[PDB]
This record gives sequence, C-alpha cells and structure tokens, in this order.
Amino acid sequence: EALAPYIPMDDDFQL
Amino acid sequence: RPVLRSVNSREPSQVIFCNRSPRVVLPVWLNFDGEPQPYPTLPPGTGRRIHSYRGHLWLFRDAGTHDGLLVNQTELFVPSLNVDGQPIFANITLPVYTLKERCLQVVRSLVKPENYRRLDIVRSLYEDLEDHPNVQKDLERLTQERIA
Amino acid sequence: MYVKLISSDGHEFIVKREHALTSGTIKAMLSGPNEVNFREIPSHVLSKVCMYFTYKVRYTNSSTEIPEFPIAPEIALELLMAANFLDC
Amino acid sequence: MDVFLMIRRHKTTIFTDAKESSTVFELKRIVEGILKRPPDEQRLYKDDQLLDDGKTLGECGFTSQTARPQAPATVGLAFRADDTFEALCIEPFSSPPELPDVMKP
Repeated sequence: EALAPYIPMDDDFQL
Repeated sequence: RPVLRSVNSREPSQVIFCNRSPRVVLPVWLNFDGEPQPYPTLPPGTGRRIHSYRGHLWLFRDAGTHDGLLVNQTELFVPSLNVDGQPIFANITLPVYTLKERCLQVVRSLVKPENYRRLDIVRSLYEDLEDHPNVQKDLERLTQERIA
Repeated sequence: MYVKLISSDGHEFIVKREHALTSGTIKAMLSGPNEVNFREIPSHVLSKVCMYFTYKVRYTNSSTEIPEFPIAPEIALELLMAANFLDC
Repeated sequence: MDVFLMIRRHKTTIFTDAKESSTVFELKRIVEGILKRPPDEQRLYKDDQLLDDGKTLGECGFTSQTARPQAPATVGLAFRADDTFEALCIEPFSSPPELPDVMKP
C-alpha cells in the first residue's frame, strides 16, 4: 500500500 | 515513472523541518507519481517533527507567493534511514535571490496583478512581474537540469 | 582592488572590485585584458545596490541562515530598474 | 565575526568589511589605502563619538549581529587640516518619489 508522510500531534518548537 | 518522484519505500524516517527563513514555508511532498502535494505550513523560526519515509522527495516554497526556498542549501530533500534514533534535519533557508528577483517579489507583494502595467517601469519588466514562481515549472526545470 | 561608482546626484560609492563584479553589467565592462559613472541611478538606489553586492558575496555558497534582503516599498521600482540595468 | 560598514565623509561612501577584533587604527589603514590620508589625519566616528585608535570595532559597538552585509553600520570619517577644524559632515542620499497609488495599502 502507498504510505504518505504525516505529522504527529505535537507542539512545534521555536528555533 | 517521472524522474522526480518519491519511491514507496514504506521505510519510516523521522525528519525535523526547521524553518530558518523569515517566510511562512509550505512543504511540498512529491507523491509516487511525481505530483506535488501540500503539507501544513511552518511559521518563520519554527521547527516541526515529521513522519516521512526513506526515498521520499520534498521541496519547500514561500506558502503565499511560492518563491523558491532551499533545504540544506539544495532544491530537494530526501529522508534517509535514521541512524541510532537521530532524525534528519531539513534546514529550510532563503536562497540568495538575484536583486532583480527580490525586487520583483516586493513589487508583486504590493501591487495587484491587474495593476502591474500601470507601473511606470521599463516595458520588459511587466512580463517579468507576470511570470510568478510556479512549482510545476520548477519541477520541469529541475527535471531538464537533471538529464543534462 | 576597489572601484568607484558615481550616482546621479554625485555621491561616490567605493566598493571592492570583486563585489562590484556581482553586477553582470559591471563585470562585462571591467572584463578586459577604476571609476564608473552611473548618472542614471540616484544615490538612494545605488547605495542599496552596493549593499546587495556585499550581501551576495557574503551569503552565496554559505550554509548559514540567510537574512532577507530588505527593500522599502518606496524604493522598489527604481531598485528593480537598477537591478535589471545592472544585471544582478 | 566580520562587521560590514559604510565609512562616510561628505559625498564619499566606502563599503568595506573588517573583523570585529580588528582595531580602529587598522580601519584607518584601510581608509588610508583608499583615500590617501594617514591615520593621524583621520577621525572615525560612531554617531558623534570619536573612536580611539586602540579600541577594537567590537569594543566600539560594531558587532556582527548589527553590522550586516545588507544593512551595514555607518562609520563617520573626518580629516584633519594644519590649522582648521573640519566638522564631521555626511551628506544625505537622495529621497525616493511618492509610492505610486497602485502600490499603496
């Protein structure tokens, strides 16, 4: 099956 | 089978998108048919963990204007297998635009396209303003450069 | 070593010759086997073009975070015509 | 790191860079190569403050973060005469015209 990227529920962080 | 496409490796690779630019960044994933798909944007100066895969292709653009951006100083980013649990960084930055391109950016940002030819500028610049950045064109361009 | 660029109101800008070659226009002029008159470019524009030279030479091939090159809306049109004329 | 400067006198502006650890005297040496006046005939300034020959540019307040290539820090330059005093004087650049209606908010 085709597996596309995804984003974990998580806060972004500041650089 | 286009030349630029992700491979369906199904092998997980954790990546960290780091937006080291002042733009709102759109990550663009090339799917397995080479068609670009948008992913959630990153505000300036922010990082985000991503679940991607080995051999997938990504590029990055200004989300509002599709100005070109670089990722680890090149056009395309490809996750590799994580060594010892460490994610791969994708450091997104502005390229050094030409001054001309940078001026066109600023002018586009200020002037509705219907009003470009009301500007008191040399006539060859109207078409330059109208020829805004376009991901599909970039993909055709990157494809040719690759062949050569 | 350095080249001197003259703007329309007679401001003189002395910049490293390597930096001035960022301009394709200047590069072709000085390419043979120094002062350049740019009387069509006002000093509020030519000073910014010289900053662009410094910025291109510093940041090209660099792996650092690159800052935006800033352009105030009110100089954008003239700077665009200078950049076009100067090929940079 | 490096600081990026505009050394300005009257209607002359020199774009140059120098190390933050380099001295005011070494910047006068750069100026001497270009404008042919020796260090003991130059006065360099940050705003209205005369800079001491012996201080580094960092010690004078020129730091990499605030003297960047795309927005260089201004160093004022004045020359000495045998019997007169030259006020520091930097001629402003020109002013742009009015922003066109089609570019206004």
